[PDB]
Amino acid sequence: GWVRPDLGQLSKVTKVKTDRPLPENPYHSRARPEPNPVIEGDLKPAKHGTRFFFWTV
Amino acid sequence: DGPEKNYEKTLAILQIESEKAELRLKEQEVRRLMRARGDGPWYQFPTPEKEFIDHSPKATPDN
Repeated sequence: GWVRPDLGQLSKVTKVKTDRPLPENPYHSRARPEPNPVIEGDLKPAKHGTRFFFWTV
Repeated sequence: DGPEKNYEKTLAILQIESEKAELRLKEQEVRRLMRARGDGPWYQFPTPEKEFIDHSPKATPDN
């Protein structure tokens, strides 16, 4: 009773199961380095404006 | 007006310029450390974009 598959039945995903587990961390990836922290603050005017040479404001 | 005006205005100007000196030198050492080590917001030079990598299933397993 083996029926031939029709035109596009072998060209699609098919949802298997298994007793296996998921592989935890494929690629054997190391831990990611932590990014540099963000400066938390409500920003204010520059202290004495521009510290340039002699401009006051 | 008097001498108090000149005296205390001079004191104000002096604290202003002293603070400015302090902050200029502080900015120098800050830039030095940030450039020698990219711990800070500045001198963070660009890296390749992460979101344009394809993570989908490929044609071969050992991609």
